[PDB]
Amino acid sequence: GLIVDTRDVEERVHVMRKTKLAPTVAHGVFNPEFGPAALSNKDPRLNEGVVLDEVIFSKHKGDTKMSAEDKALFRRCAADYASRLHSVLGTANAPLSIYEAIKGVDGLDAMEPDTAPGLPWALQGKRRGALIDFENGTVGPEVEAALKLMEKREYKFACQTFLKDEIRPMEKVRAGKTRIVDVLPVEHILYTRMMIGRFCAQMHSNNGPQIGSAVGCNPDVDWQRFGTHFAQYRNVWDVDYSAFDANHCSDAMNIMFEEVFRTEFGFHPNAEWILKTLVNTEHAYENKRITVEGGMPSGCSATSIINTILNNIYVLYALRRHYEGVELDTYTMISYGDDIVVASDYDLDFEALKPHFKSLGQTITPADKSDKGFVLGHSITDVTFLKRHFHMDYGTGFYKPVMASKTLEAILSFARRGTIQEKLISVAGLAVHSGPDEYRRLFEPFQGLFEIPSYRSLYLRWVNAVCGDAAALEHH
RNA sequence: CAUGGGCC
RNA sequence: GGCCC
Ligand SMILES: [Mg+2]
Repeated sequence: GLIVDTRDVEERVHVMRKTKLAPTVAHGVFNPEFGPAALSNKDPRLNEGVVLDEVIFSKHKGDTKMSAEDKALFRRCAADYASRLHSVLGTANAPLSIYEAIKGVDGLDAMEPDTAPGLPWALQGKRRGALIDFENGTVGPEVEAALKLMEKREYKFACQTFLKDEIRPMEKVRAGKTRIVDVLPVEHILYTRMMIGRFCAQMHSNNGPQIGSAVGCNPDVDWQRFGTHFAQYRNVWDVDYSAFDANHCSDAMNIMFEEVFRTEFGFHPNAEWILKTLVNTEHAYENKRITVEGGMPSGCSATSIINTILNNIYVLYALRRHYEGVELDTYTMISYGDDIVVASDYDLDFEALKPHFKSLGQTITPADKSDKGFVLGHSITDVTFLKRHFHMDYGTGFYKPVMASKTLEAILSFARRGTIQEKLISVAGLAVHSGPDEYRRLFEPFQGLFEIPSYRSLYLRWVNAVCGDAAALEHH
C-alpha cells in the first residue's frame, strides 16, 4: 500500500523483545542456514548498519491505481469468478450469531482463547477473555459497545504491529527482513466472522480446483486428490508473488469486495463495509502512527480467503488482459493465500503476463529461479505447493506431501521452552513422507532423549487417512 | 503463551 | 503446542 504519512504520537506499543525459539540438539548436528527472525533493531546478527524499522515497512511500494478500462475488466473477472464461487458454496450467508461467531460452526473453528485482543484493549491491560466469554458464547460491555458502533458503521479502529517471532533463512535474517503481523482489534475479527463467517465455513468445506481454494485442506490426504488433477493437464505453473499481501491495489480490493460480497448473494449490507475498512488502515508501531492505503492486514479474520479470492481473480484478469475469449474453464488452478498452482492444456505465456499482473501492482516470477522465465512442460511433480512437493508413494502409488529435508532440518533444529517432545511428534508426521531413511536421520539426534514415533506406525496411519480402503483391502 | 485461517 | 498460509 501507499504510506500517506509517518507521524509520531505520544503513546508507544512495546513490541521489542527476544526470540523464545532456542536451538536443539539437532542444531549442532545440522547447522541450518536458518535462524530466529531479528526481533531487535540492535541485534548483532543484523548487518552492521541496518535499520530493522526501515526494512519492516519497505514492503509498501505504493498503491497502484487502475484505469477505468482495466477496472471494468477486473470488475467482470470478479463478477465472473464470483459466479462460479457462490454457485458451488451457495447463497446461505446469513449473519453468524455472536454465539456461532465465537464457538464456530461446521468448518469455521472458534476464535482463539488467549490471543492479542488488539487495540485499544492492549493499551488498557486486558486479555481476550477479559471482554468475551470464550467458555459461554457471548460478549461483554466493550464489545457490545463497538458491536453497536459497527452496526451503524460509525466504528473506526487501528492495527497493532507485531514482529512475527519465527525461524527464517539467515540471509533474510541479517537483512532485517523479519515478517510482521497486523493484529486487529478482536471486536473487528468477531464482527467479520459474523458478516462472512458463514461464507468462510462453506469455502473451507469445498476447497479444491473448482473454487480454486486450498483453504480447508489436509495435505496428508488432499495431496492425492489434488495431484491426480494437475498431473492431468499439459502445463503446470508454480507462480510466486513479491509481497502479495501488501501489494493489493485499492481498486482491486474494493471491486472484489463489492463483487464477491453483494447482498444479492445473501450477504448482510455490512459484509461489504466491514471488509472495505481493511483498505485504509492505521498501524501503531511503537511510538509511530503510520497510515497506509491498500494492502492486506496479514493477521485479520478470513485474511487467507480474501487473498485466495484475489489470487483467483488476478489470474483470470491477467489472461484476459493478454488473450481473447478466455473463460474460467480455459485453465485450472488452486491457491492458499499467495501460494498458487496453475495448469492448462493451452500453452499460456506467463512470461508475457508479468506486465498484466503489474497493472495491479503484483509482480510474478517463476518458482524455479533457474532461467528466470516461466517455461512450459513442467509437471505437478516439479511445483511446490504449501512447502510440499508432489511425490508418488511406491508403497501405494498414492500422492503424498513431501517437505525438503533442509526445511525439516530447520524445524527440528529450533523450539521453544519445553516443547521438543511434543514438537517431535507433530513434525514426525511430516517427515514420514521423506522415506524410512531420511526419517531415521532427521530424528537420529533425539534417540534416547525423547520418544520417536516409529516410521511404521505413522506410515500405516497415513495409509488409513489417504484411503481407508487401501489399508483394509491389503488384508484380503 | 506475536496474529487470521487452515490442518494434525 | 507444531507445521503451513
Ligand atoms: Mg508457489
